[PDB]
Amino acid sequence: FHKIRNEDLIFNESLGQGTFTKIFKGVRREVGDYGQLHETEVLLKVLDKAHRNYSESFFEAASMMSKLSHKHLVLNYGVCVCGDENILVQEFVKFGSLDTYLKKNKNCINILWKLEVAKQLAAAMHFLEENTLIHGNVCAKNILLIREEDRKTGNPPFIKLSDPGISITVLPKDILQERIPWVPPECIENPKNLNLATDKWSFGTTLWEICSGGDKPLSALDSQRKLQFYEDRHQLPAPKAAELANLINNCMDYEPDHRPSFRAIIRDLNSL
Ligand SMILES: CN1C(=O)c2sccc2N(C)c2nc(Nc3ccc(S(N)(=O)=O)cc3)ncc21
Repeated sequence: FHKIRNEDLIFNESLGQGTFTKIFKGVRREVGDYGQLHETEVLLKVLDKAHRNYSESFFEAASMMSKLSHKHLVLNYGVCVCGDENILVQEFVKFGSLDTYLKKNKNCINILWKLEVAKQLAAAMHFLEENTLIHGNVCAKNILLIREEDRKTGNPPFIKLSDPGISITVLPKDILQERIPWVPPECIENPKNLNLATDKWSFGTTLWEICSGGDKPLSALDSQRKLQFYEDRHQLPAPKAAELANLINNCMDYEPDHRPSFRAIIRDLNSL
């Protein structure tokens, strides 16, 4: 990673939290192209000091995204570890996380918008699959909206997939159960069962989020009931706008070997 000086970073408003992390908007003073000074908006992810033991995992996640370059992957500017702090410095995406955006804009997000955003996420996951890189935490909160749909231009929305945060392979089991149904059944059984097929399951759950106006599947169920949901081999209910329901269910296959490749997922999406 590129090491960024603390003096060059300015923390501003809190933009929420991740697992064991606080997220902030920030400003980075930098020498840009042609040597001109800029103040660039950045996103700052701070690992909680009480959870500093996850430092490695915390950075590994983002490191995984940094070794590949792709239009649908969020950019990492680097890290600030000068001091007790563990700071990750990423690009600031203007319109924030997709789950929030889907909630706030639900009244005017239609089927074509959902299909375009699903195609983009599928394309990003296909890039990862082709590179045999496991994301491990595909969810609508980890999708960021770079630009909104502009029907006057014909411009579609454009999304980027963010880093997965601290790996489910090292997280406490109660946090893993709270993350049902994003975390696949096999990973509840064994978190070290982290595979490429994991991302197909989680992509299905994310599609459900995208089609459900930002609702959280199974949120009414506590941890015991989410566990039982997997034990009883249930599927999520079809969204009211059910045009993606079969794809959601084909991705959320309890048999990981039977989950479709992202090429087949993309061919389905195009067929819709
Ligand atoms: C880089 N990045 C992330 O990795 C993740 S992963 C899960 C959440 C994020 N976050 C917080 C982000 N929010 C943003 N920009 C942004 C813009 C507007 C708003 S809002 N809804 O307050 O107006 C929030 C975040 N830009 C980028 C991110």
